[PDB]
Order: sequence, then structure tokens, then C-alpha cells
Amino acid sequence: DSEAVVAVDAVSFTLLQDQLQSVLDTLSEREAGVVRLRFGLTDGQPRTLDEIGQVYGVTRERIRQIESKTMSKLRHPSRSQVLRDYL
Amino acid sequence: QRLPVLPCHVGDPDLWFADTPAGLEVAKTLCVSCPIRRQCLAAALQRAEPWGVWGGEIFDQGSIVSHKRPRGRPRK
Ligand code: SF4
Repeated sequence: DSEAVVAVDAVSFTLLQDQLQSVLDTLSEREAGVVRLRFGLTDGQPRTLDEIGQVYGVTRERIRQIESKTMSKLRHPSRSQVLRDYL
Repeated sequence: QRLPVLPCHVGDPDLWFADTPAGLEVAKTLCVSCPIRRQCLAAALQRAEPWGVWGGEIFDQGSIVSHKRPRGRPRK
């Protein structure tokens, strides 16, 4: 059955979600909410840039600048090693 | 492996983006003993990182500044 649950990818996916929740929780609240709403980690629905800007009360260029800075912060190795081994 | 010897992720990661010129100075010089300064600095220069300490050097949005300019009137 070449399309079954491989029983180690499921537990690896659960540990990946746990580690991603940890690394996202070690940030600022506004940046973490922006990243979650941008990549759809809340409820599986990705949100638009103007939608995040509307619900957080700032402009879209401010939102995308905060997103770029937060993506740099996550790309930094100090936060990035424990997720670098997963991929 | 050599992970606890790696000076990037030894301590708190929020230090390396502190917005004071004197706070990040020990963060920049703490990568003096880093074993992977060449590849880290090379990746940081090629992918144009806009923030924080990278390869034992600070970064603006595109390039390398020597020391970050403090808040206030600069010295004549
Ligand atoms: S910024 Fe410097 S000290 Fe930090 S991981 Fe990269 S090379 Fe090592």
C-alpha cells in the first residue's frame, strides 16, 4: 500500500509542529501573530497582507517590513538550528 | 557534535538584535572564536540580510556598517 501512513512521518510531523510552535513563541507577540496569519499556521487559512494590516491597524508596507524583519530573525542560526535539522 | 561550541546559539537569541550600539558589541565580538565565520559571512552577504549580527559583523538593510550610529546628535 504505497499511500499509507508511514508511522514515522506522522510522529515527525507532530514534533515539527511542536518545535515550530516553540520557536514562534520565543518572539514578540505582534511579529508572531503576523507570521502565523501570513503563513496560515492558525487554522490552515492563509491571510492576505491587507487583511493582516486591517486586523492589526497598520499599513501594508509596515506589515511587510515587520514580516521581512521577522523572517530574518527566524533565519538567524541562533533560532534556526533546531529547525535546520528537520528539513 | 560541534553545536554547543558554536557561538551563535550558545545563549539567548534575542541579544543579537538589541537596538543599542553598546549592547550588541559583545555579540559581534563573541563570534571572534566562531569556527564558521567564512561561510556565515558569505551567506549573509549574498542573501542580503537586513538585520542584526552576522558573521561577527553588523548589518544595515544591504551592507556592512562599522559601528551602529547612536541615537542623538552625532559628534562634530
Ligand atoms: S553570525 Fe558569526 S557567530 Fe553567529 S553563527 Fe554566524 S558566523 Fe557564527
